[PDB]
Amino acid sequence: GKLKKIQKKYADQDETERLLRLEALGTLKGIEKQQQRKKEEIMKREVRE
Amino acid sequence: GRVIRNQRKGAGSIFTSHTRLRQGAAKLRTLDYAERHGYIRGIVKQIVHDSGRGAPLAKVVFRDPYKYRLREEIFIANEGVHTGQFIYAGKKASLNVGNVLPLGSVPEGTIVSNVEEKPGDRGALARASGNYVIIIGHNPDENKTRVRLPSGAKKVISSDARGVIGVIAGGGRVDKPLLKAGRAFHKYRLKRNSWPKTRGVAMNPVDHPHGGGNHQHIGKASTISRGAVSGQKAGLIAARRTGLLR
Amino acid sequence: GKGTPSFGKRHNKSHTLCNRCGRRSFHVQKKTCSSCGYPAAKTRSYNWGAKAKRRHTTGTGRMRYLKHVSRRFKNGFQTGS
RNA sequence: UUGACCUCAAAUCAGGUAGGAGUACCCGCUGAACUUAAGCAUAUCAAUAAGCGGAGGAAAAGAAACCAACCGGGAUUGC
RNA sequence: UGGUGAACUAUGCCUGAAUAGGGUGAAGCCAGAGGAAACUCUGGUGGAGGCUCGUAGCGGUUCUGACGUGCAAAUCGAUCGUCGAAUUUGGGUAUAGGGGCGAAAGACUAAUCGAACCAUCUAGUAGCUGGUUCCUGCCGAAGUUUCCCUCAGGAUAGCAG
RNA sequence: GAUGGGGAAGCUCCGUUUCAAAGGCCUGAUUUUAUGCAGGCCACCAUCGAAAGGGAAUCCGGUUAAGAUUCCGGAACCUGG
RNA sequence: CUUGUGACGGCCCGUGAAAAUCCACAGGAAGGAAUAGUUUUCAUGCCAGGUCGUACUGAUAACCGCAGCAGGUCUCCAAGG
RNA sequence: GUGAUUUCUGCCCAGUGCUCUGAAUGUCAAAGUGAAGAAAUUCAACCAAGCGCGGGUAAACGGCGGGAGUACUCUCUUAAGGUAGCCAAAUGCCUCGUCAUCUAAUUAGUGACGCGCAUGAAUGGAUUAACGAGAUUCCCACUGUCCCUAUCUAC
RNA sequence: UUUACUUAUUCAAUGAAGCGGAGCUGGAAUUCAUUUUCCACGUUCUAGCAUUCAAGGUCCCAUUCGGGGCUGAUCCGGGUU
RNA sequence: GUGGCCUAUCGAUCCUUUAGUCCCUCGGAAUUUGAGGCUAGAGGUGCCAGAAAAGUUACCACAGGGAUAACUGGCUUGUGG
Ligand SMILES: [Mg+2]
Ligand SMILES: [Mg+2]
Ligand SMILES: [Zn+2]
Repeated sequence: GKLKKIQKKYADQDETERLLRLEALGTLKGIEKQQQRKKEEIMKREVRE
Repeated sequence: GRVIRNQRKGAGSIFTSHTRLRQGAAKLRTLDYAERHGYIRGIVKQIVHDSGRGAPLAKVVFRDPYKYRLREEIFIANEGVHTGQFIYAGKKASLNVGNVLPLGSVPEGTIVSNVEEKPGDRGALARASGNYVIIIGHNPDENKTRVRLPSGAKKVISSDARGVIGVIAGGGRVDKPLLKAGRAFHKYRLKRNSWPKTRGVAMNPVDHPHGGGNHQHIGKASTISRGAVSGQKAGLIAARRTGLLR
Repeated sequence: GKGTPSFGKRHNKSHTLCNRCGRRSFHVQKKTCSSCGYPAAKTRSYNWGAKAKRRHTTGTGRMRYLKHVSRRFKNGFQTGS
């Protein structure tokens, strides 16, 4: 479902535009937060040890 | 409830555009044989004012290559075009302001206007006063050109589409304050019936979603879904964000 | 002043005489008669307007040809003298 | 070049035919709600009223892709 | 359910028409003066403005005046707002009823609008109000039990013929 | 607002130059002659819509109970042939 | 004073109809004279101009407001102090 | 949506909306697939969008609290605790708030004050020349509004 | 899931005019034998002008008043693009 | 001894489901699934003899009511005097 949408509206786009758009939307921040959580899980195990 | 005003606008009873004093559709010359194998020379006879349009128009006269007669096209005047100027339209036309070169034959950084979307619709992009299209890049294999539009968008259109070199005349118009409801009246009097505008929050609830209440307030959120139906789409339709950014 | 002063502004007919019925029911701007239907081919009649059908039906006029059809039938549509 | 065939046209071509009215009864389409349910939504009113198309002195149906389960009947219609 | 209305009025379009006399005195320009220069000052000219006083016109603030079985189903008198434009208006034309049009009052849409008018369905339904037409004779009550979206009504038992 | 078309069970709806084989114009030629055949030209593409818009051309004098730039007398103008 | 007009000036993010109709120019098709023509955008001369409306009021009595209603209803002309 | 100019528009994305090109089995229709059955059928797996999970967004709807110490600090709670301004204001119940002024006397007016029932920032906040048949207070002039009535004209 | 193909279907333009392939003629081109290719393939100081199946060349006709064919203006496929 | 020492401690039709009879029917004749019946329970209506159910109206409407409020009058006089 995601693929169809990307092809439909974002085919005529450049990476610089994509990054700018994603930041304005705030989608990028969310991805970062998920990654941070994953690091946190590893960190917790280390602290316990 | 009643049928709301923007719902009523689509019937086109009193909401049609006032087109009595307009001088014709401002289109490019049709892409017959001369414009795609060579060029053709016409003459600017007069630059005139178009009712309901911020930009002036140019009346360019060409000769019909197949019959002894004269053709008169209405171009949108570029800033710098004068009366008596020779206008060159075609594939082999030289790169000067007012010429009607196709987009495949202009280099990087060229500023054009009255750009066709597909080759042959005789002008679609950058037609209002002061607007222009910049050529951002070429692609010879799978022959396309990237262009920057007046909205800041980047389109990838065919390299056989045509465009008039330069910017549309009459720019800087909206920098002057209107100062007067009479001036806004005379502005929209030759466009269409859209002014004055009553705030839907100042209506009765039969007339608008925003109407009613013992205080003038909207009630629910003013951001409206794209999947909403007619009579509901009153407000900010499909807003990704709201508010004044700093 | 929606009453007596507004009744003084009335001097432009909305309806004029119709060609099929002579009724003064022919709308000038719609170009249609509101009683019979002209310019339409069929004649305007409705089953809720049964009294209007009685007003405009067959037999309310001269029957310039239909008066003699029963008599010609009774004689058997004879010819000669 | 000439002559066919097929398909498609044009004629104030020769001769015809359709429309509209009436509409009680008839053959179809479309199609409500008031009402009743002591409220009301399925239901009912009603496969009705209004609207539309089409006939005749009648129309329609009609000589079984029927009814039956009996010792079987035998087109349709009506009481 | 099916029809009829924009002759009033709301709005857009097309084509026409109408609007004394004053007050203020905007740009532009001319002359003189000053200054070292930037430029400033003085006197004229000019005649701008959804400017202003005020007729015709358009409207309708107050007297809560007159009238209030009126001249009139909205008028009369004085006092008023505005008066070169977002002005006023004729004719043509477009939009039709859960629809129109609205500088937005639920306003206007033919004295009808918080859903016009006409005809039909329709003799719509009403536990609710009113009425219900001659005489005499004989007998003669109940407002209580139980159940009910029952509490202005019914059923059932009782009382009566 | 017809037509060509396309919707709609249908009353009818859309559209007005559209996915149409959409017509008429002058010279003449022929002088069995009628108007075909010699030709050649042209592609708008129904029609309705203003008694205030556009628009060929008339004035004076007199005259009636009641008509007049309309009648009478005089003097003009335009269009078609 | 009313009205017509000319040359200008100011204003606009307003720059303020269309068609019928008429004329001219470019072009050089074709037709053309010498005992004769060619021209009717010069002058004079001839004939015809069909159909419908045409009176009156236009408002404190001819229109609309149940009426001979102090209401409403578009416009032209405009003497002296 | 707000409503000239000037000057500003604070904090909050937890809720309700709106919006993502994120990540992907939780919810999970019809068709299709598999198994059982003699078949009707039953049972599972798979399973689009949207929900659900994760972000953004307040000139989107809106919201802007308590307990201690000495305006300031600490603590609890919460998404964040009313910022700049303004006020008995057309918004203040108590209330005819308190002080000053205006008057002989003022529930009226104005200027201040602010624990403000229940002020507050495009729900726009504050200010503001000119304008107003808008609402309110005071002063001069003026008068039959009144003390306190009288007279005249027309109909 | 990606990706061809075009004739169904869809969009657009034009009074369905210059589509595609091949060939000339020039330029670059390096040819490793003879041409592999690729670009072109009548118009740019100037508010004039560009039309009569086109002049010329050539071949017929029956010369005369002229008329016709080819070329000028390269072939092939009828897919309007 | 046919529940609780006695006086309270609870629920129709339709539908679903369970137990029993393994009985009756599926109507052209049979077998087997499936379905429908008979007898006795359960799933529940607390508004408890048992509708499936949010507001607002200062724009409001209709049928009624002095069976019924918001004055005065009347009875009473707690309270007030
Ligand atoms: Mg408007
Ligand atoms: Mg509201
Ligand atoms: Zn008629």
